[PDB]
Amino acid sequence: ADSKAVLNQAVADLSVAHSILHQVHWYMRGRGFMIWHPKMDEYMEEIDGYLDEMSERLITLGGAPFSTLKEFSENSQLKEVLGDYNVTIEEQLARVVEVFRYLAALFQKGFDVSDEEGDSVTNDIFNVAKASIEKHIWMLQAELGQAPKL
Amino acid sequence: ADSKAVLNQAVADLSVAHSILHQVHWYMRGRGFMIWHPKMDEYMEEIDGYLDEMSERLITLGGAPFSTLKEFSENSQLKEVLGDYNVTIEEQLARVVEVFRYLAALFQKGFDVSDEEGDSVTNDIFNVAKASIEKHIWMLQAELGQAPKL
Amino acid sequence: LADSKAVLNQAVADLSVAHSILHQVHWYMRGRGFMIWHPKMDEYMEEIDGYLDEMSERLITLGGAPFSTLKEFSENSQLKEVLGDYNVTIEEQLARVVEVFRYLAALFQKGFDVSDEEGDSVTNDIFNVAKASIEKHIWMLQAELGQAPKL
Amino acid sequence: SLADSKAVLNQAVADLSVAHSILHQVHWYMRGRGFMIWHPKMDEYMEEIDGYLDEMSERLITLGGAPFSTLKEFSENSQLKEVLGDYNVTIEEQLARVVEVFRYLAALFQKGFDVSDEEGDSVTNDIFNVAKASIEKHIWMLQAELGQAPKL
Amino acid sequence: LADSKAVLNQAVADLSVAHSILHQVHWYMRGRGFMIWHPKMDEYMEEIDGYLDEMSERLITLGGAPFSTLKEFSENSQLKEVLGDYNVTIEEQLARVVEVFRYLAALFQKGFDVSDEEGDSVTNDIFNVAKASIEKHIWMLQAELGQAPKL
Amino acid sequence: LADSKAVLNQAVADLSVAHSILHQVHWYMRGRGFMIWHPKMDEYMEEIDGYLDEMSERLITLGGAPFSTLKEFSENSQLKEVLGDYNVTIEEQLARVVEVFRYLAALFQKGFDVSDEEGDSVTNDIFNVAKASIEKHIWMLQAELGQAPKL
Amino acid sequence: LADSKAVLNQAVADLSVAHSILHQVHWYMRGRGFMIWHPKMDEYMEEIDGYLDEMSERLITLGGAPFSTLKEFSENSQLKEVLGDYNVTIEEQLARVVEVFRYLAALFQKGFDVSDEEGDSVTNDIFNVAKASIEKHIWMLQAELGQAPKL
Amino acid sequence: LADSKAVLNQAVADLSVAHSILHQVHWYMRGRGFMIWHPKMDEYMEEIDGYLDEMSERLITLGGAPFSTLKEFSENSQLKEVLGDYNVTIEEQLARVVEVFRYLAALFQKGFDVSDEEGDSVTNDIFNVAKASIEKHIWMLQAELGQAPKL
Amino acid sequence: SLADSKAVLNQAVADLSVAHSILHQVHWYMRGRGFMIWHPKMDEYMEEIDGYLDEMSERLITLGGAPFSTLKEFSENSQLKEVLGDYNVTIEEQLARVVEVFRYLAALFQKGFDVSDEEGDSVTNDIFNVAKASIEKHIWMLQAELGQAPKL
Amino acid sequence: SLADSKAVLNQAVADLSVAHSILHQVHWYMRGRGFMIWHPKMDEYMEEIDGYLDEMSERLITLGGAPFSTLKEFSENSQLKEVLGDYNVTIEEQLARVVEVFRYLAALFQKGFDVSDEEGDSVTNDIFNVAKASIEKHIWMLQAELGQAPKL
Amino acid sequence: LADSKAVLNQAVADLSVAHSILHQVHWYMRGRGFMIWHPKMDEYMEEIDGYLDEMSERLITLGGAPFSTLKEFSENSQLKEVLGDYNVTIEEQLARVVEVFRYLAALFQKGFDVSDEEGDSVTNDIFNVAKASIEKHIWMLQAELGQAPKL
Amino acid sequence: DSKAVLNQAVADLSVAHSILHQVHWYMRGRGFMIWHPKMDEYMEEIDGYLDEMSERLITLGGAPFSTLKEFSENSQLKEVLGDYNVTIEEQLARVVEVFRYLAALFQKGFDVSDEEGDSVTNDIFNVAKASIEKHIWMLQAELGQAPKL
Ligand SMILES: [Ca+2]
Ligand SMILES: [Ca+2]
Ligand SMILES: [Ca+2]
Ligand SMILES: [Ca+2]
Ligand SMILES: [Ca+2]
Ligand SMILES: [Ca+2]
Ligand SMILES: [Ca+2]
Ligand SMILES: [Cl-]
Ligand SMILES: [Cl-]
Ligand SMILES: [Cl-]
Ligand SMILES: [Cl-]
Ligand SMILES: [Cl-]
Ligand SMILES: [Cl-]
Ligand code: NI
Ligand code: NI
Ligand code: NI
Ligand code: NI
Ligand code: NI
Ligand code: NI
Ligand code: NI
Ligand code: NI
Ligand code: NI
Ligand code: NI
Ligand code: NI
Ligand code: NI
Repeated sequence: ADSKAVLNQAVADLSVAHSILHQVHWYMRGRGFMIWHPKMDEYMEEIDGYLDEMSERLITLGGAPFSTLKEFSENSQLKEVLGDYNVTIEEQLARVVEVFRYLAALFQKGFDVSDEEGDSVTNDIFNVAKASIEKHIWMLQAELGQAPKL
Repeated sequence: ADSKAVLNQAVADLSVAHSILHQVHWYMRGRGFMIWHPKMDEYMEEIDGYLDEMSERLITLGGAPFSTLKEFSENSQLKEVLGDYNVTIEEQLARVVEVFRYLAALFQKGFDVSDEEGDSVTNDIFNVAKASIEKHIWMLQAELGQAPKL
Repeated sequence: LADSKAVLNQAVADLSVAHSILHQVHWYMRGRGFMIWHPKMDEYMEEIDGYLDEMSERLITLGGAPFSTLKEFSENSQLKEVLGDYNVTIEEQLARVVEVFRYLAALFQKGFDVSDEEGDSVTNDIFNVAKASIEKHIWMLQAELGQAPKL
Repeated sequence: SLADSKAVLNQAVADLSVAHSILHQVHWYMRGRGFMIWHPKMDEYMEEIDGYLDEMSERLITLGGAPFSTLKEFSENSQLKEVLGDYNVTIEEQLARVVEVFRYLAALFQKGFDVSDEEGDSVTNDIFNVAKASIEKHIWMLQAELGQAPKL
Repeated sequence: LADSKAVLNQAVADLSVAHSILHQVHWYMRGRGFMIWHPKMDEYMEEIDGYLDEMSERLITLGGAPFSTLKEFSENSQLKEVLGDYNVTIEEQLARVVEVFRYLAALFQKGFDVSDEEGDSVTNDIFNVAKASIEKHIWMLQAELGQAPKL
Repeated sequence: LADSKAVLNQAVADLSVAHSILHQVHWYMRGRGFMIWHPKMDEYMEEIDGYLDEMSERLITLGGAPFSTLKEFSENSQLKEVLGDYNVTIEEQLARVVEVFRYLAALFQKGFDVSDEEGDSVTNDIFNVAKASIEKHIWMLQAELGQAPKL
Repeated sequence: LADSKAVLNQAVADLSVAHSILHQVHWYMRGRGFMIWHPKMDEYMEEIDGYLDEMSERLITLGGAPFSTLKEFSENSQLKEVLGDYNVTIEEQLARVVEVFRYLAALFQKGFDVSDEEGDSVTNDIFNVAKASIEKHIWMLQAELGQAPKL
Repeated sequence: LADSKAVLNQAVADLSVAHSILHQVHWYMRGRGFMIWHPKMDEYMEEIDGYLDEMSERLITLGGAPFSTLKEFSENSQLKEVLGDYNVTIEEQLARVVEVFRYLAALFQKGFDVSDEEGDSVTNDIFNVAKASIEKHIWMLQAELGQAPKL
Repeated sequence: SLADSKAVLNQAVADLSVAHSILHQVHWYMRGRGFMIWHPKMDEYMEEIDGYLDEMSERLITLGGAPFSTLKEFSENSQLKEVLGDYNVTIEEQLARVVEVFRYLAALFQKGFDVSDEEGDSVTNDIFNVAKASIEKHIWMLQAELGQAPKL
Repeated sequence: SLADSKAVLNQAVADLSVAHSILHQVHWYMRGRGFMIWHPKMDEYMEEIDGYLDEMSERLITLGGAPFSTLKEFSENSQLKEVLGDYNVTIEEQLARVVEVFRYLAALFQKGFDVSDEEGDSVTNDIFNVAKASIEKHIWMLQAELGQAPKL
Repeated sequence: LADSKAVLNQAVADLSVAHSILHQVHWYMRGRGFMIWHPKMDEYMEEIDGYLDEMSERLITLGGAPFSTLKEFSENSQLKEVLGDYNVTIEEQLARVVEVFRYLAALFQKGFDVSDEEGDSVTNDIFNVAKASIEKHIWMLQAELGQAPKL
Repeated sequence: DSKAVLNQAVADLSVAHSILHQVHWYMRGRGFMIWHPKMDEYMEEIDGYLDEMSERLITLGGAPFSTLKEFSENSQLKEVLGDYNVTIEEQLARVVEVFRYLAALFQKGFDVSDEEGDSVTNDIFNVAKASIEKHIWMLQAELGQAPKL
């Protein structure tokens, strides 16, 4: 019931998070570009991995994934702003951290709901994704001179 | 630049095309699934390649690529409808053919405009992408018992 | 952990039979789609072979004694085998695989439950991972057959 | 002297060159459900055919013979018949033509095997044997696609 | 080619039983040398599976109908299985594999002869290559056991 | 998550000392089977390092402070070390690896239990995956030693 | 677009004949330098094959009907074939390859001009890439023969 | 710069000098970001080397004679070298690489126009490809420096 | 003798075990701009430290020695001093600390070289020389990042 | 019962050992135009010859035999003759001597093929046949380099 | 053996005989440990073959004339070969490999000293690298045999 | 000293590299198809010595020559205009002369570094000398000659 619901919510949020990463990848300027620009590609690959896995779990459960930009934008809780070259490197990384914290919380909610329903395959998908996102939070926060502060 | 304008048109349309390919990938049902489902993955990778290359040619030119779903939806001439499992395999492939035919005509436009403005680097990007997309139209149309009808 | 051991051994038996059935599909397949589905069966057989080895060896690790003869496989399995027949349609063969896989998924579910109850978390995860991938196949097979997964 | 082993090897060169042309035609002119699988499958078959061609030709050279090596020689010596490319041939009909080409090659390789066996050319004999074995396995597979027994 | 088809099919059943025995050995092995012989059993199995797939699909190719159920395998195989037993020594396990391999080599020799007589040169080659490799393994296993190959 | 944090750090100390013990065995090993077990220790060491990095990083991720000095490892670990001795047999070296592994598996179970109770599901999976692998090695080592795994 | 189509088809026929000539060279080559030049013809044939595939398929893609019989290749090609002869010198062989390659290079230049005029830029690019590599081979072959490229 | 041969030869001398300058930067680099930018200079030099080989051998294919001595490179290049200095900062090193790339992109434009007017399409393509990647590097280099590409 | 070669090899065993522990600490406690490049760089260094550790200890074994092989032995014999991990240390302080360890290792390896050279143990001699070469390259690179000369 | 197959396998062991030694000499003492292609080509020939040696030797072991396994045994049993290395043998001569060795090996392999066939040893028979195939192909290519037909 | 060329040639003869001995060991081996030690002989032979090629070619490079006939090898080598014998135990086979390696290590020390005395530092390095790896093998072989390396 | 010969090697290796490029480009004659790519192999090996010896210089606290002018003023190798009408045999002879020079430079590097006790620099020269001298044998053999080091 609600496992399906949280899976679809992730499809929308992951689709918006991918667009944001792409913006950061494109509009980035400042010392650290040469390391953080390609890093955003590893992030988007990882984000797309969850996206594909979660929609197909949803298809497998007899659901209907969001599959249009209108659905993604309307249903996602993340918001987007116009690309701006003037944003600082640190600010871009902080934006990525924010997105990631949101996803880790969305994945937590996914774990709980699927746990309570006994959909253990879905539970695991959410657990694996959360683990990696949290490790990423640690490293970005470290780059930014901060504790992960989960 | 009109070259900048078309590169950005391509960013939006390729974003939408990518979304439509995902939908086709997810909602596909019928004989041929097993060959056409992972084939949508190869198309999406290729579309992603154009997306990043066209966007970064645009950045290189001093432009500012569309980088929010809002901008993609508003600027794209591609139309998205809700996902639907009861569409035929042959109708899904016809929809990909439509999208590709539009992309090939957009890339021709981009070729034209860049050729008129002496931007040969951009001219080449459009030409490589059109070539490959036109090859895919031939193959899709052959699967459908049809000539490419370019 | 008596019941976890017992369900690991059940899987050993059923996987062994599933493997045989998939091999029969592979060999006896005729019809449009052969060229895609014939090697597909090899992929499924490799994946089934991996559950078999992992489950059998978890059973050993736990102090069990896995079924290890064809006669044990055949009599302990709940899956039924019929003589190979070239005339079965592609579509019927795919449905036959779906039926086998639905059985395996339900058995892996019982494995999940039994082991969760006894607190054997390792066996739990083994069944959970196998169940995820079999269910994914069921979606794909059903989609080829023009149907919803109907799990 | 291996007169007939040499002769069947050159018959093979001619027949394999024409077979290659036919597969290329099937590859290009194919249309219908199953295109996406059978189209690249034709490249695999061509690659295999090309391997036989190069091996059988260079065994012939090795034996002191002179392989056919012009289109005119290929066409005039081959027993395979070519027709104009046509997009309105069905998939099942294209696969059926590949099967008849393959049945021919398999019968030709059986003749290569027997002739080389009788003349004591065991190397040539093994070449024809390996080629026959794979062509016959393809015939099984293609025939299966077409809902048929291999009927070797 | 009635006889070739027959011995190809006998090979399918015997290979399937050989595979199951190799799996018992893999699983139930205990004693010094486990760490080398346990993965070695995987290699033998992959090779046995290769013969199985190849001989079965030669049979189909000839117009035959491969055995394709466990019941058929057990009933048609000349190999006998017993319950797995951890108390068997490494020596005894390896000796058991040797006797399976000797049986298979002899069956492949019969395969070679019958296909030779019937003029089925492709089947003939399949049995010959398999026989070559099995015989090599017998040498090595025998050498491990301190013995001549004694073919 | 104070206790999950605590058992993660316990594991950092214990894995560090387990690592050092594996090095001793690798170096001081003598006897029949050296050539197989000497490199096998490298594979165990690599796997141990894997758990170590992952566990310490999970701890850093949770806002903890991993033990990171030989002093900390050696005082906090429950594993005891002794001077290297070439005169130990192969079989006793292997039995010492087994004791280390049984310790780690028990510790990984405590880690699973605790983390389950604080609802730290990520840390929980880490202990479960590591426990599954170590228990499998125990089976294998015991088999070499002619014994049941006896977990 | 009628002529881009005609030149792509001309190239289908000419590449088919060029391929055949390279094979003759490969087979009948004798003399010092056989050992590098014999497998070099294989590289050239693979390259001629790549153009053949790309140009026939671009033609298909534009609504054309590629030549696809040996009769069609032979009658439309401007390249002439003679019987293989082992007595031809290495250097005469390489000269014959140079003459084939110069013809192809001129054909690709006409390909380029015609496609350029009709606005078929994709076809245009295909000719230009092929012309570029064929001209580099011309340079290299001529350098072997102690000569300037002389394009 | 009279023609394609002329501008290709100019490219040969300028690329050789750009190669040397990139080497200088790689060696004398000091400051935060060394660990990224030091090996990045390798990638640039490798790419530069690529253009060098391509253009020189386009020039040889066309009947020309590439500069092939340091004297020729120094005297014909429009780039200016200075003595290596460790006290140049990372940001100044990168700005200098940008300056070299800006020069090369402009050379490549000239080569494009000249070859386009002469109808040497192959040479045209060579300049176009090189220019594309060089201009992309200026974007990235400029972004590291907090600036727009400013082509 | 080869008493002194054996002794320096074992000193390296202890110092490399401690160096390895220090690099792990830097790897984990690292915080600040540059983390993303330097954190995985610590892995590369540890891998190279462990290659040295494995080679020298086993040269020792090969020579008839008994390498140190307990955490107590490493801590008591090493001249390197360890302190508690601390996330407050800046990136540039962490790098400086790695430079100290490396300078110490390179000096030790010189000592290893001189001693093995004076003893005629040319195999052991080469091992120190190879390790010394790579460590000193790392010092140059680390110093460069810190805007300094190698100052060997 | 398999005495004749065993004897020819062992003959091959001795001959192959000596062939490997002749090829090494060719590799080492070669001088003249074409050195750069033919020098490494002798390594490929030697690896191939080593493959036949190991395979034929362990076929002999598999059949109950005792392979020759000493230089003395290889010299005494081989029918190939060795001469002192000489830098002034020309390239054409070096290649002609390889052809000589290869012609001898192909004829030895034909003998092994025949004997094993007569004894019903079909495994041994196929080993010789595959080796013969490959060596005869080498004779074609070497002769072609030399401007000659293979003259098998 | 009065110079570097003379000791290089001595190594050619001795490595040739060592190679022959290792093949005998590989072939005539029987007993527990066969499966590990039979392929290990292959690795030792590849290594010995690499010294042989490097030392012989160094000798050529120095103006020398390497032994290159079995007669030369056998008459110049100090190693003695005996007839193959299957009843030699595995430990006896490994003990013989150790004796050969001890001889080789001593030869390489002599090559090291001689080339050092002459200032042929390239030859010196070759003997030093070979010596190091042979000594490491002696350690590992002796360890299998439950012994110190005793160099 | 070691620093000094390290830098001389930077200069000479740069010029050797440029000479090898010329041989690569201007080559004509039977054997082109073998020798033209061999030049790339040599060029890569030279570039590897350049990088190693230069960074050893940097590592010892010196300042590598890093402009074409310094390369050319300091190298003892002579450069001539490219010429398509040189025989292959003549091409390979010029390469031999360059490598014989480099080999002798590396012996000087070896001798000086051993004297100075800079063992790391010593091995770098020893490794490069070994490979260059092996190339000399092979080139000479192609030329029907003994290596004559
Ligand atoms: Ca049917
Ligand atoms: Ca027991
Ligand atoms: Ca025994
Ligand atoms: Ca002992
Ligand atoms: Ca002639
Ligand atoms: Ca001569
Ligand atoms: Ca004895
Ligand atoms: Cl700008
Ligand atoms: Cl022991
Ligand atoms: Cl000639
Ligand atoms: Cl000569
Ligand atoms: Cl000792
Ligand atoms: Cl000399
Ligand atoms: Ni997907
Ligand atoms: Ni990008
Ligand atoms: Ni297993
Ligand atoms: Ni060929
Ligand atoms: Ni199969
Ligand atoms: Ni880490
Ligand atoms: Ni194609
Ligand atoms: Ni080049
Ligand atoms: Ni080790
Ligand atoms: Ni062997
Ligand atoms: Ni060699
Ligand atoms: Ni460098």
